[PDB]
Amino acid sequence: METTEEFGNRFVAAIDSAGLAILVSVGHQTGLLDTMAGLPPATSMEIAEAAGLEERYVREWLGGMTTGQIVEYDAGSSTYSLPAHRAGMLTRAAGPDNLAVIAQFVSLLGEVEQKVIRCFREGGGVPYSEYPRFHKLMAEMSGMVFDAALIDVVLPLVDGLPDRLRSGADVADFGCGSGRAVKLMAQAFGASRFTGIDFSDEAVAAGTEEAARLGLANATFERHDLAELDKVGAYDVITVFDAIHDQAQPARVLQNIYRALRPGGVLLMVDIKASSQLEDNVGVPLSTYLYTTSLMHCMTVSLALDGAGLGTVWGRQLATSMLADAGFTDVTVAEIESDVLNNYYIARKLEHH
Amino acid sequence: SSGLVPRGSHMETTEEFGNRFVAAIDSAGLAILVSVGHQTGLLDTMAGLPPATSMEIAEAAGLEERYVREWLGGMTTGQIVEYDAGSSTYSLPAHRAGMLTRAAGPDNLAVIAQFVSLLGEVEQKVIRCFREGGGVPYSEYPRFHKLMAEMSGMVFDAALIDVVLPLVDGLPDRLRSGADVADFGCGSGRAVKLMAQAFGASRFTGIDFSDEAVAAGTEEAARLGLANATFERHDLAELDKVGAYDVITVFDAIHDQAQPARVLQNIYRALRPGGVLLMVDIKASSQLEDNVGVPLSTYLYTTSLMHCMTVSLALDGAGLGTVWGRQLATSMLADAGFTDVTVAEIESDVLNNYYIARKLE
Ligand SMILES: Nc1ncnc2c1ncn2[C@@H]1O[C@H](C[C@@H](N)CC[C@H](N)C(=O)O)[C@@H](O)[C@H]1O
Ligand SMILES: Nc1ncnc2c1ncn2[C@@H]1O[C@H](C[C@@H](N)CC[C@H](N)C(=O)O)[C@@H](O)[C@H]1O
Repeated sequence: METTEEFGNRFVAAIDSAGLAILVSVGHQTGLLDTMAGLPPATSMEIAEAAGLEERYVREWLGGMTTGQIVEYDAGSSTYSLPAHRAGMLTRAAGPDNLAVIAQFVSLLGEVEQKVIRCFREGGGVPYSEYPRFHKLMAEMSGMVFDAALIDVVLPLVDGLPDRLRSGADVADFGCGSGRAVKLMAQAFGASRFTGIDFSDEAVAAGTEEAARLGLANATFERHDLAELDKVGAYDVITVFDAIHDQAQPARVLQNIYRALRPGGVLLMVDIKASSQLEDNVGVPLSTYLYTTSLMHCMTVSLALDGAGLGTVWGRQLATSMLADAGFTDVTVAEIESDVLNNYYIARKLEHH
Repeated sequence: SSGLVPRGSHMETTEEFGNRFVAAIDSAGLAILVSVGHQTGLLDTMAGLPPATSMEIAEAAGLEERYVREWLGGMTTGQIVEYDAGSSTYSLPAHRAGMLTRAAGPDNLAVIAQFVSLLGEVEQKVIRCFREGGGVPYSEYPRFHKLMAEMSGMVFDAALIDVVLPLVDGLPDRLRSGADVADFGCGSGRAVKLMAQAFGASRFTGIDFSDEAVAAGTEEAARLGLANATFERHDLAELDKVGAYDVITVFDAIHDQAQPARVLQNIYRALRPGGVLLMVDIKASSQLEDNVGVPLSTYLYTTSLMHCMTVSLALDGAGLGTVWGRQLATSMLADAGFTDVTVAEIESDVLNNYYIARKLE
């Protein structure tokens, strides 16, 4: 059993780690981690000169980074270094493997703590519009992942899908945001016809503009509320990348996806890998982060519209049964070894007319 | 590490760092959940319940069940709350409730957990200062200052009268007989209230640069009938006090001054010959290498960067920061004219050194 002293030490260490996460976030947004990755052991003043930043701020940052045992400090020379084995997963050189990106979510969630606490008392939720910086960062992260992996890694999970897209299909991306997924697919698959759907006017406008700029005649964008969608047998392929669990009306959205698919069509839904049973998530890395992100964003945004409030950790078992309730009788869950965060749900609609 | 060379310590691998950093992200989330549990009274509620459902916990706390459920999820994966899948019941083990609830007094670690969101709220402002210099003004931190008073208040209620004041040989006797006492950088006036209640024969003045702290203290005095407690608004860097006080106390105010050396000079001047300064400030070394590995060090450098240092730099100040340290504190006491200085420590407050500085008679 854990003692009072052991727990006290463990929680104090958690306090220090929360602080360290904020320092890493600052080091990412300032460019200090990138700067340090390109330098030999250097003084605070040297690092600040190289970074283009105020030395007094750099100095205090380095101090916490050193007590956190990320940055290494030699008292003899007053020099600091970022060892290469840490630098690799904390810098922009790593693209979407840059773990420092995730650290930014600590402040983003902290910014809404007081609003979220109020909802414990008064109900409702914090509206979607309160989180613009959070949404911008999420779109940037998904963008980088799509650039790295959508065409060559993700779509080939679905047996026969690349050939289907090469031959030419009608494809829709539901909750398309920026339109990065639509743009990449429209470039890779000239014979296919792609529609991004989103309820954000700004998203739709942006996608349309980006298509026009690239001369992508096969990429179009439409504003719809996915819960009110009207489309019957329009698409061979529907993709949904993290756009179900935040929904006000997830069951209706899923039913509308089923209805929008042609007989013989396929849904690729990408969403968060977790169990619907709490006990299974204990001890899995990032579980606490996922429940916290849920409480403070994904769940509360849905509850702000009197929605379902399924949350980020809605989990595989519930996702699978909700796909069944939507009409899908053929559902497979794929995983990629290097992706611990997402499940890839492949739901096929029967060919019967 | 090839396996071919003896090394003084474990060389951490890319993988192992990955796992450590991910666990830090989880720990940050857990801190936020504990902060939320403190502010909602959920930790307190659970501490006087047997194992219970999400619905039962919500009912007992008077809160929305859907929020409590998601909270309980994260508290369980963070291994604070325990979940029994057989009965769908949650419980807060007593050994943990003993340091996460108001009833634990000065051992309630849920209080410091509130810092994460508070520093999170200013992160973007602080990042701007890395590029543009200056700092984030003190007025950007209204809630963070309530945290500060909650934290200091735990130590004051537990230790001020019976442990702290007795650290100065003969001070309690002097106070019982009657002395003139000032608390510089007083805040809400918790310490002044406790002293004036304990020592009816002594006169106590709280001084702070906030008019509503001053009027808070002043109201609370008339409301409690403490005629021997008063409060005055001044900036500590510009005072006309000369031989006004037998005793001056300063609790965690020196290191965030714009002009700390000037403030210490003013304290020296304000003391009568043979008087005493009790300066309580953060326990740490002025040498970075000494702080590596000490619990709460990263927390201290982080709060410094994002509050204590930046508020001083906002005023074109010294920016000594939270971790200014024992060596610099002692030399700055020397510079200000204090030739007799001892550093004490107490069990009820791991975060602070108690500097006792005497002015020659
Ligand atoms: N009810 C809705 N109807 C249409 N779009 C919605 C609805 N609810 C949320 N959204 C959009 O769904 C997207 C949710 C995003 N998290 C997914 C964005 C995108 N697929 C990505 O991977 O970056 C946002 O662009 C929202 O504007
Ligand atoms: N230059 C100044 N003049 C007057 N007060 C100041 C000055 N600089 C900082 N402060 C005050 O210093 C106090 C610093 C607090 N950390 C301590 C409050 C209180 N002594 C406590 O232990 O809770 C705040 O109440 C500020 O209002």
